[PDB]
Amino acid sequence: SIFLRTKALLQKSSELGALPARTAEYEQVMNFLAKAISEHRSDSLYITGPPGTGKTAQLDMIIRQKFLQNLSWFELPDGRLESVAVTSINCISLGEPSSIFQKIFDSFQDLNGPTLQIKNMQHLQKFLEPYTTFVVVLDEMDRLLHANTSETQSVRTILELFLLAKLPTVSFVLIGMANSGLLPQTIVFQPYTAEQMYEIVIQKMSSLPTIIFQPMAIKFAAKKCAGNTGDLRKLFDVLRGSIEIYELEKGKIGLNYIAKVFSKFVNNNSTRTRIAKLNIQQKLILCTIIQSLKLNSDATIDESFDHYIKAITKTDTLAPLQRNEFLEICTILETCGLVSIKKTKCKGKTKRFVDKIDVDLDMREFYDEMTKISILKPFL
Amino acid sequence: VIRKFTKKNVARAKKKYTPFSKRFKSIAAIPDLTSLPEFYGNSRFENKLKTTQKHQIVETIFSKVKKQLNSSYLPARENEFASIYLSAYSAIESDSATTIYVAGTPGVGKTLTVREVVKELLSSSAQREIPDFLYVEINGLKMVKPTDCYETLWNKVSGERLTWAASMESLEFYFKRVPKNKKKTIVVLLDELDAMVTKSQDIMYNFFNWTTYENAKLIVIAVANTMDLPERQLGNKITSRIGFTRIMFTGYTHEELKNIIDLRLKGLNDSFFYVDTKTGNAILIVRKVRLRMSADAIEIASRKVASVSGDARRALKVCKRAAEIAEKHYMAKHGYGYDGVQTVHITHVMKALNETLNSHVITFMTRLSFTAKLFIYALLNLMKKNGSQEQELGDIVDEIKLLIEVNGSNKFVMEIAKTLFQQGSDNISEQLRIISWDFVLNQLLDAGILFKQTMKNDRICCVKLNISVEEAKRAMNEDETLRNL
Ligand SMILES: Nc1ncnc2c1ncn2[C@@H]1O[C@H](COP(=O)(O)OP(=O)(O)OP(=O)(O)O)[C@@H](O)[C@H]1O
Ligand SMILES: Nc1ncnc2c1ncn2[C@@H]1O[C@H](COP(=O)(O)OP(=O)(O)OP(=O)(O)O)[C@@H](O)[C@H]1O
Ligand SMILES: [Mg+2]
Ligand SMILES: [Mg+2]
Repeated sequence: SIFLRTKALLQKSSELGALPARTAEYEQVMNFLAKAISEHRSDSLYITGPPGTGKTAQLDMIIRQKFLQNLSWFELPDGRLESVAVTSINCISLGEPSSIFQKIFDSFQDLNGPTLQIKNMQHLQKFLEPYTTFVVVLDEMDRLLHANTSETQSVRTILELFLLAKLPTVSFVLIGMANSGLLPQTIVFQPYTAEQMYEIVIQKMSSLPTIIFQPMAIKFAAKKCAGNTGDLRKLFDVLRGSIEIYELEKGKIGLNYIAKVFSKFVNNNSTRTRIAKLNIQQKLILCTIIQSLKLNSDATIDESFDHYIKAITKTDTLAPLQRNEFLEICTILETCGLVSIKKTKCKGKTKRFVDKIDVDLDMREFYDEMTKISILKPFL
Repeated sequence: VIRKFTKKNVARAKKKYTPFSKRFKSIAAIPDLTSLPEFYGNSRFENKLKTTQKHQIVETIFSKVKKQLNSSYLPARENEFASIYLSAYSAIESDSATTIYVAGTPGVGKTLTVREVVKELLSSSAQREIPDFLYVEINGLKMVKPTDCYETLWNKVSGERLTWAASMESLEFYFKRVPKNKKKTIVVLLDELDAMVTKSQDIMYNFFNWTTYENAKLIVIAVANTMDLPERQLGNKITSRIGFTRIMFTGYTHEELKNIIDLRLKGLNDSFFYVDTKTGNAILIVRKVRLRMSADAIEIASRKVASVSGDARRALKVCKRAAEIAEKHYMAKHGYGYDGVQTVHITHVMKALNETLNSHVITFMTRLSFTAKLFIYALLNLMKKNGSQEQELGDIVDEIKLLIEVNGSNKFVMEIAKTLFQQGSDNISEQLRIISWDFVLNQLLDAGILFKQTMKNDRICCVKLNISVEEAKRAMNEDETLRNL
C-alpha cells in the first residue's frame, strides 16, 4: 500500500554521495578528506549545528557510499585508490569517556590477532605508527567533557584526542559532530529553510510512484517547520501524523490535514476557556489564591486558606469552607489547569517541606473574566 | 594482611562483562538471532504462597460487588487506542523504528490502553499478517538502579545476564549493526519515564536514539505523567528525537466514569441471589434477594471524582468503599460472620466521599489535654500580639505564666494552678515549666501541628504553626475555659 510505504519513508529512522540540501557541506567534508588522506596528514574536523540539520545522516551517507577490520578503498580525484579504515563511534553509548581509545582499537584490530589493552592515547599513538589512513567519526563528542570536576579535567579527553589527530607520522583523522594553530576546522550545519525541506521531501518521495500529498500542503508544513531552529524531524512527525489522521478519519491529502495535525498535537488551551468552565465558588477561591500570592508570594496552602477565610468574613459571600474542602477545590483547579500545588522547602528559621501554590495563568484575561462577575470584585 | 575496614555483606550477581560486539568475529558471522534457543524469550515462585483450605468462607450479597470493582478486572479510550495501535502496526509491518509518547495524570488508563494495544498486536501477529515481535515491559519505578533497564532489556533480548555498561554497548551493537533479516522486532513499554531521568540523561538519549537507527526495528512506547516533560527536564536532542506528536490522556468525564462503573456492574446490578439466612453465604442465580446499586449514587460519585481528578481508580474505590459501608451495616444487622432488596444507596456514596474530607485536625486539637490547649492558646496570643509567625519558646513560657497569674479569679485556674506548677503536691517546689511541658511540646511536634527549629538553647528556640491559624482558633474557642477568657 502507498500509505504504509509513505509512512515508512517518513519515519525518523528512515534512510535515503550528497544530501539534497547539503551539497556545500558535502563538498567541504570531501575537500577536508582529500587534504587529509591525499597528503597523508592527520587533521581534525568539528561539525556543529542544532538538532535535525543532518550531520549524522551526511556522515553515514559519506561512509556508506564512498568507502584489520573495516578496511576499504578511498578514491581521489587523481584516482590512486588509497587504503583506509573507517569507523563511527557514538560517544554517549560508551560507559566512560576513558575507554574510547580501546574501542578505536576494538574497531580496528582483528579478532584473530593479539588484543592489547589500550589505556590512553599514548598506546593508540604507538599502535598507529606502522600504518592506510584511520578515519574515526565521533558523534556527540560534546559528551566527551565530564559533568563533574572543573575546566582542567573536563577537557582531558578531547585535548588528548586533538593531539593524537595532529602529531606527525600518523594517519589518524578526527571528525567530531556536536550539538549547539592546532584548532580543528569548523563546519556549521545550518537549520533548513522551507524550500530545502520541500526539496528533501520530494527527493525522498521520488522513489514512490504516486505522491499522496498535494505540493501546497508540503509547502505549508515546511514553512511552519522553518522557524528559528526548525528541524527535519518535526517535519517528518507532522507529515506522518497527517497520514495518521487521514486514515483514522476514513486521494491526495489536503492542506487542512496539516492544520489538523497542528491543532491536535498543540493543546491550545486558553485561560478564557478554563475560567469559563468553573463555577462561582471555584472562581472565588482562584481569586483569593491570586490575592494571597500577590501579597505573600511564598505562601502555603494553609496561609492561602487563612487569607480566604479573612476575605470571606470581610465580604460575607455565601458560606465559608473547611480547610479540606478548600484543598479539594485547589486540586479541582489543578485538574482544570489553572493552579499547581508543589512541595518545597521553606526559607525561614524552621525550614521544612510544605505544600506551595504556583499559578501558570496570565493576569490580563484572568482579570477580564473576573470583572464581568459583580459578586467577585471585592476579591480582585 | 590487616584491613583498614571490612565489607562483609557484599552480594555480587553472576553477570559477565563482555558485550555482544565481541561474541562473533564478524558482522557476517552473526546468525539469524530469531532461531537461537536463548534469544527473544526462548516463574518458579507461584507455588510458594499455596496452603490448605480447611474452612469455608462466607461471601455475602455485597462481596461480589467489592471483588468485581477492583483494579485487576476498553470503553472510553478508543481514539487513543486507535492512534497507538495504528502507529505501532505501521511500524511493525514496515520494519521501522518508532517512538510513541503518551502522557497523562494518574489512573486515566495509559498502561491499560498500551497493554490492550500490545495484546491486539500479538493476536494480529498470531494470525500471520504482521511479523512476530517481542514485547518488553520496563517500569522505571520498579528498578533499584536507573541503569538496571539496560540490564533488563538486553536480558529480554538475548537471554544473557551482563552488567549495565556491557549491556548498553550490547544494545547499541544490536540495534545499529545487526541487519533486519537476522533480527526480530521489539516493542518496549517504558512506563514512569520520569523515574528513568538522571543528571547525565544518557538512558533517555540511548533509548530514544536507538529509535532513529535504520536497522533497529525498535518501537519504544514511553508513558509520561506530564506533556511538558521533554521541554522541562530533557535536552533539545532528546526532545527532537521524541517528536512533535504526543498523545495526551485526558481525565475521564463523568459519563466515561459512569460507563466504566456500569461496565463492571453488568450482571450483578438488578440481579437475584440465593441467600442463606443461617450463615449469610449468597449464590448468583434460603431467600431470593435482589441486589441493586443505584445509578444516581454512581452518577454523584462519578461527577465528584471527574471534577477532582477524572481518575478511574478513585471512582472504583469510592464505589467499593460505599459497598463496604453497606455490607458492614448488613453484617451488623443480621449478625453474620467471617467464616428482599439489598441496595448500595446514595448515602453510602456520600459517606465514602465525605470520609476523606472531614478534617480530623480540629477534632484532634479539641480532644487534647488542658496543657496542650494552653500552649496553643499562648502561641496564638503571641501571634496576635507581635504579629510574627515564629515565636520563641521562652516567650510562650512567660505568656503561659502571665495567663495563669492574671486570670487567677477564674475557679478553674484556682483548681489547676497547684497541679500546673507543683503537681498537686507539697514537698515539690514551684516549677519553671508547667507539668508535662516537654510532653505536650513533643506531642504537638509528632502530630505535625508544630514546627520547632534545631537550637540547643530552649528559650530562644522558635516554634511555628504548621497548620492554618483559623482552624487552631476554632479548636481553641470550642474549649469552654479558653473561650471564657
Ligand atoms: N538532507 C537530508 N535528506 C534526507 N533526510 C535527511 C536529511 N537531513 C536529515 N535527514 C533525516 O533527518 C533525520 C535527522 O538527521 P540527523 O540524524 O543527521 O540529524 P543531526 O543533525 O545529526 O541531529 P542530532 O543532533 O539530533 O543528532 C534523519 O532521519 C535523517 O535521515
Ligand atoms: N477505560 C477504562 N475502562 C475500564 N477500567 C479502566 C479504564 N481506565 C482505567 N481503568 C481502571 O483503572 C485502573 C488504573 O488505570 P491505569 O493503570 O491504566 O492508569 P494510568 O493512567 O497508567 O495511571 P498511573 O499514572 O498511576 O500509572 C485500571 O487497571 C482499571 O481498573
Ligand atoms: Mg546525530
Ligand atoms: Mg501506569
